[PDB]
Amino acid sequence: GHMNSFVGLRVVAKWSSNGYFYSGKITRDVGAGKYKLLFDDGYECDVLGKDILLCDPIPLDTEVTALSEDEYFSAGVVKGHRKESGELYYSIEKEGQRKWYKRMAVILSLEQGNRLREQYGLG
Amino acid sequence: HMNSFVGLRVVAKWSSNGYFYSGKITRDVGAGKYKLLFDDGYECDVLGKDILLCDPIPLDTEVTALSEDEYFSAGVVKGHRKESGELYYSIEKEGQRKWYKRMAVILSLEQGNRLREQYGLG
Ligand SMILES: CC(C)(C)NCCCNC(=O)c1cccc(C(F)(F)F)c1
Repeated sequence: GHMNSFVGLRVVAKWSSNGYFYSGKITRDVGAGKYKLLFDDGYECDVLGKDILLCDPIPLDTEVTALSEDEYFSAGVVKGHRKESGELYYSIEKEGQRKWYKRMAVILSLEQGNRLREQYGLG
Repeated sequence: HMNSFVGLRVVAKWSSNGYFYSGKITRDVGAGKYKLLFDDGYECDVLGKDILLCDPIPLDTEVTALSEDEYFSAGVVKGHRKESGELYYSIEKEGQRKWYKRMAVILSLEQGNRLREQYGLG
């Protein structure tokens, strides 16, 4: 049947308006460097392969941004990841304190995502 | 006598066929538009009719609760509480209740259309 392809892979992919990379999954390999991306909020749009990071999970010791109520730019460092009942969580350290976050709350600024492009950029 | 909703939390639709997502009004732009900061950091202008001035989402509202690989899971708001300054909703689905963080509780296109009359800023 279907041969494994990039379809169905979980990734973090760049949002053009603000340059941040958000958790999502590739739903279609459209061709010519374009992909259809389903972000974890249910929104789907086209994203270029150069703007997709093949991170599932984001690796240890990565600088990331962790969303929480009324906080949009909280930088932290990945210190672990675990699955709790089919859901990925990240352990994020900030100034010697740790909180566990669901996958979709962990995003990357442009600068944070660029640190991962060489190793993890799709195309 | 004047009301200004800048700084207040809302649930709002930014794309023509989109869901309504948790956010905050950051500016009254004019022409029936407001600048919206969604909880994920995306900021854009939104028509007032697509903004629901709800915080918290009311008891017994039909909602959609996000979780990994769950995009359409409908449920009903049955309670809410703050844990360390963060709102969580108790969501009932098929007679069982689970707690979800605010940003994960969204309204489908139709679920939001249905509150526009009472809570919409149109
Ligand atoms: C930029 C982007 C298209 C992803 N969102 C647009 C603004 C509305 N979405 C949210 O506020 C939201 C809610 C829950 C989860 C997430 C996600 F980060 F996981 F995608 C996002």
